[PDB]
Amino acid sequence: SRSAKAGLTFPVGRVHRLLRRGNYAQRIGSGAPVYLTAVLEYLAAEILELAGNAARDNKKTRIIPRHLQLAIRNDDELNKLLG
Amino acid sequence: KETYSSYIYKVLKQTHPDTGISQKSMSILNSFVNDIFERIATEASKLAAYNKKSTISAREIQTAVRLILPGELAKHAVSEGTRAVTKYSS
Amino acid sequence: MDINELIIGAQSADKHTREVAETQLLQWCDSDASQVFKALANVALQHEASLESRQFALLSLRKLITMYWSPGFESYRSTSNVEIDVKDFIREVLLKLCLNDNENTKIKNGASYCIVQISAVDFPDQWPQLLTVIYDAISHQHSLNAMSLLNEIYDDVVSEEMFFEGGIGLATMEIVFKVLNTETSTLIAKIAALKLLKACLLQMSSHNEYDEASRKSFVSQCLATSLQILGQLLTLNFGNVDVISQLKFKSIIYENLVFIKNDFSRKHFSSELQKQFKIMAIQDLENVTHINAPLLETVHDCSIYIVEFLTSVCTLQFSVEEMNKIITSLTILCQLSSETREIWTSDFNTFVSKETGLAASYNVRDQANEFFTSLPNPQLSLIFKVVSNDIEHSTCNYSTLESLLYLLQCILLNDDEITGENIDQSLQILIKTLENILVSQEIPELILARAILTIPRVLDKFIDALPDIKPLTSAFLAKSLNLALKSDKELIKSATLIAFTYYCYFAELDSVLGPEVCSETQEKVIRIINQVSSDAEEDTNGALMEVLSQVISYNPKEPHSRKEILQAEFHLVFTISSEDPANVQVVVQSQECLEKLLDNINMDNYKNYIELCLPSFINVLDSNNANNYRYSPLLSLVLEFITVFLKKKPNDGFLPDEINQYLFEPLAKVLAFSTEDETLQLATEAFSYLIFNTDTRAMEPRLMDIMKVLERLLSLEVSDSAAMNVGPLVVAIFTRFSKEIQPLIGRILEAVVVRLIKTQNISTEQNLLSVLCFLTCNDPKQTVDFLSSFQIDNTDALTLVMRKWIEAFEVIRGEKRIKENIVALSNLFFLNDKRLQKVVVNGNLIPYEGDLIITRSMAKKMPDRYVQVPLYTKIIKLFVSELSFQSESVVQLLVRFFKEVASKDVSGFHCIYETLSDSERKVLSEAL
Repeated sequence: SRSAKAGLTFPVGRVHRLLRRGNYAQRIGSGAPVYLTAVLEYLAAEILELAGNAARDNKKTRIIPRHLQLAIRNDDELNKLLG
Repeated sequence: KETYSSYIYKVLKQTHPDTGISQKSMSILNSFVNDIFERIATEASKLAAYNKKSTISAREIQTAVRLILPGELAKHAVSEGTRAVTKYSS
Repeated sequence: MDINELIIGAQSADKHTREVAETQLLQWCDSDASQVFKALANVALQHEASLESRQFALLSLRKLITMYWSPGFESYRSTSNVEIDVKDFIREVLLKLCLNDNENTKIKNGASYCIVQISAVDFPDQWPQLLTVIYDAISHQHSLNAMSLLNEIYDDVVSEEMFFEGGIGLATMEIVFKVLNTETSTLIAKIAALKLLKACLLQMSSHNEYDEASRKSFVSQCLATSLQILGQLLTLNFGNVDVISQLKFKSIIYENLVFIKNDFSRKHFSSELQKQFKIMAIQDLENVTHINAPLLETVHDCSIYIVEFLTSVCTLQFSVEEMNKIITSLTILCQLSSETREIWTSDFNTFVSKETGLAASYNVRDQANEFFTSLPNPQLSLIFKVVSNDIEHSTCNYSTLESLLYLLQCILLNDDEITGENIDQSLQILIKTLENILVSQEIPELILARAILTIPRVLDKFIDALPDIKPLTSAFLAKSLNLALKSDKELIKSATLIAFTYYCYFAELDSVLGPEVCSETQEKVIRIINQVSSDAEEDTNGALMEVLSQVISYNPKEPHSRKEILQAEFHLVFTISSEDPANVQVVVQSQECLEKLLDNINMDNYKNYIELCLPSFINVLDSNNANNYRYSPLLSLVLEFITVFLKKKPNDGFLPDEINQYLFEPLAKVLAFSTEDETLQLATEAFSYLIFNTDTRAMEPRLMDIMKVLERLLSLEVSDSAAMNVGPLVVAIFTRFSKEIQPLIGRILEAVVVRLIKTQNISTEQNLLSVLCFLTCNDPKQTVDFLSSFQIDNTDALTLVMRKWIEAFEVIRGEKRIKENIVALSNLFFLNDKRLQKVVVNGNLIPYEGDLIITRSMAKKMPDRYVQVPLYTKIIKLFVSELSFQSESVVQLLVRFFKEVASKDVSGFHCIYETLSDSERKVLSEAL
């Protein structure tokens, strides 16, 4: 996969295929799937970090849905984005 | 094939090596990732139909990430994307 | 003792005592929460107390737990925290109540919910014995509610280490397989185990490391044994002992077989097992429908999963005998229940919402669509013959005809092309059958609505290999429109409008129907929209705009256009949109319909439409004056219509003076007084066009009124979002009043520059740069002098503004603005001002060492850093990157810029070329 080349742990190739088969545009540039993948990875890293912080606040080593929804609500920027 | 479940585990272990994530919480997270993807993708498509262009490139995605992601998410979501497109193509 | 009085007081109907008891209870918790929690737990455990009191005690503990148990709940009041000694008590009481099958279901369910809350906070740190007690009850006491409880808390408590390595995973499967292999187990016991099997399969579906040999094997024997057991269960028969239980049993077996088939590798569920369960699923469809002698809902809930499995194994070849069983069974499951027939007939807005695909409900009617839409061509062709054959024989049976026409609609929605010689014969009989339905006078309402909707699908699917398709399209479309007009059923009227949308998907009605008939169908559709728009509601108004968009798209552009239709189209755009201004889909489509009504407009035609429309707009703007121009959804709509009217100017020069006379004052009042952000954004957009497009001679007397409006927008409590469009407004004022504005440019530009620097809004900085790039194109030298002399925070504006300009260049939108900015930056480059050589802007972003993702929490110790490069260097790199992304016009512009600059090496371009990246030079070599 191209994820290792760009330094990502999300699927660069599959995001490109999702852009293509989604009929979003006639052509998709080579820098588009790599850019969009890094954005998705960042947000998943943000939600996991804040959700994980909630888990450790309760001495839990597991991100159950309560922690996940508790993190987004407390973080206003994510609250606006994801409600 | 893809659900992002396998990769959300990988990202979690870099951020928190000793923390696990529940299946119902990972299903919630995949809803977030997929939703923001289809919100950046459609916005990038509109900017591509706009701009009188036929291609979706970094410019369209960065504009899409900045319109959608509020505040510091847009400023950081862009740093990651740019440093990746820079590490890529090199 | 008191808690009994509070329980009676809180449980009583009268509100006065309910609050007194509740306030007294909460007051008691704030002091001795341990005592209140102990009391509620002693009221729930005591069997001597009435069930109403016992249920309420667990009902209160449900809420008090979230408020006094742990900070982990956002409702924690922090007044007191139940002592650990008391916690060990009620946590014991709850397990005794829930795990004891002899308790009432309300007590078992009441206590179960409390354990779900507590276990999500107390396990495993404070409640180590939870799972040990639950598994003890299931294995030894054979508690049934223990398996129900274990299912609820499974995903929350059991981690991957507990499941695979910890032995909890194997312990549960042994319990599950023991229950299912025990033929004497009751259905409620087998249903509980199958639900618990779904919990285990979810754990095994995804886990942190697939490659682990011990985990990889453990999954194999678990799935292999599951399919072995699930095959045994489907062979069982219980007669009519309890059909509701048996239907739930089949539901959970097929839910598990659709999970094992979809969320696991192809290795674990082989084709020979797919064939075995494919035969069982079709026979359960026959069995499930025959059992249908809340029974119906369970029959339909069960059938969703049986059909959902067939969708998964749809690639397997279906025998002609098995296709008959599927169609015969689906004809009985896909027919509308009497409850839904009443709902659709009474309120056609529910039918339109479901038909448009916007209703939330998902039922067997939708799973049959997913089944028929997923079939491959070798089977899809044979299914159509079965469905088509059933229609011609069921045409006189109105009970099933609507259901069959839906299955035919689902088949024709498949992306594969139906082929085969016999389909030509079946298709012709099908076409004649659909004609008879339309002509039938006694046809029921919902069968006629489905025939109207299925006919577009039949023609679209068989657009090829069908002689005289065009006459059929005209014959069917005319017949369906006539039925809508001469009918009092609004469902048929809306069914025809939706069908009309399908006609325009595959057929160009202007070329099919011809110039005369096409206009006639436009008249007929406009009449139908009027009839249903009176009672249209919810999603109907969104659909009517979509249909009206199609009608507008077919109005002639050639001479002798039907002026009567155009005035009717204008009236509908406002009427449908005015009904529900807040509807987003109607708002966007209303503008699209209005834009395409004015795409090409003459002076005489344009004057007529503004005459009809503008007087309404003036009243709306004036009406909101008493409200201080707050955010009225109608006020936004007219401000968006005014922009479209003003933007889509006619040919032959500027707008008519009447617009200036009548819109100027209402718009000026909106901008002067309104405080809403959205209203000011739209009002400024409309006002900017009004100045830009109107004759200067007729607007000069109003120049003073503009400035009071402009000066009120430049700097005030008006936020950056509110003054989003002040950029174009300043450009418009500068463009048409350049001579009169010369004294005021300095103070206008100074305010714009300050706004640009401070604002972090992408759209606001993009607009405010419209002023600078306009000034730079007009006179690049003058712009620099204004920026060099003006200072912000004790530093020159040039460095701050140029850096903002360079960063904003990466996210500018629109080809017009990209061309404009490329020209503006080019003018600065050619100027080669010494002051522009000392400005340094951010270049490439320096990555930090390692691969860590820099989340915003790490911004303090890992801030983004950029290599400092001279401005001119960053301008050239920016243009090169623009050419690369693109890979008279934008690319044309950048290329001529690279050619003119290269021919003279102006501004040290030769030196910059030497320090560019190798890849950049290759891209730059396209022009050079």
